[PDB]
Amino acid sequence: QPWKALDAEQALYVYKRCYEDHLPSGSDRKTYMTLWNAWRLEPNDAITHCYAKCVLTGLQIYDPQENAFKSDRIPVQYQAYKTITQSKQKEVTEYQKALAAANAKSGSCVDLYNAYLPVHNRFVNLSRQLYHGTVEGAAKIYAAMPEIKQKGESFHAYCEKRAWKGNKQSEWKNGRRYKLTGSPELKDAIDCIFRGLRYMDDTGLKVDEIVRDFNLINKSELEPEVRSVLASCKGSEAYDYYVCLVNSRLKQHFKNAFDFHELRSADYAYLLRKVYENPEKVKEEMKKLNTTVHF
Ligand SMILES: CCCCC/C=C\C\C=C/C=C/C=C/C[C@@H](O)CCCC(=O)O
Repeated sequence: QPWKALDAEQALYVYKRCYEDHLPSGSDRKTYMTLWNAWRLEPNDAITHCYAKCVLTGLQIYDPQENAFKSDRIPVQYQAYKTITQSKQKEVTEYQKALAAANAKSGSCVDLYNAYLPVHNRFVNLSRQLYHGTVEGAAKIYAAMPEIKQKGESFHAYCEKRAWKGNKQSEWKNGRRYKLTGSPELKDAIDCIFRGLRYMDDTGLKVDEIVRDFNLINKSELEPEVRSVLASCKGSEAYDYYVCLVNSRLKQHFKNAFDFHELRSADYAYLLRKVYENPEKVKEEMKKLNTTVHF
């Protein structure tokens, strides 16, 4: 439309969300994480198969609507960061071509895993350069592109910095609160945050993502109320939904869910080993990072 390359934060989001959605719980967690951290598509079972599908989909190498590997996106991803990665054009073309040969078949987890596996085995190092899959390589991207939300920085803090960048004092100067002012700066900050938390994207509202945040604070029973509050909200801007949630019977639960996501948005590894404890613990953890917490 044309296709837009993914930055380091966008790639990190894909990796961490796929870990969250595919890592097993219990003793098996460490085993899979050790292999996947090393970029090994092992073991050869359904857990890894669907993890692979998740990452291919998130990096937009696989398109689920077309059920197709999108070979021509690889050179686009390369071109966007080539001065930083120093990846070789010859190898990029070879990677593109290997993807063009790949057969998605049904698009099932195993079909995509089987098709992608030899491509991965051949081009793993290049793929980690192109898609910001090394700590050192990603660091170069953040250093060259200060406009990307950094690791350790919450979306709320990143967005605050860009919403209040003039003479007017930030509404969150003493710490972020839930005061509803309807100011242009607050509306901007909230739009930036909703997009950063994947509550909204270019296709609009993601009701399921907001529900996920309530599930993550152990409030699964509130799902129908979360859906109802969003559904009855007049207006379709991020700020409108935020106002609807804050002014509803869900108020305190939303604050807890949104605050927990602030923490998680600063530390993309947070859930990958820790679970939700309580609001006071969240606040203490946020003090260690670049967040909008009260000190
Ligand atoms: C490039 C397409 C790969 C599709 C195959 C599916 C998964 C690849 C395997 C493992 C991925 C592990 C991702 C770990 C995240 C890590 O690489 C992020 C490093 C950057 C950072 O931590 O700052």
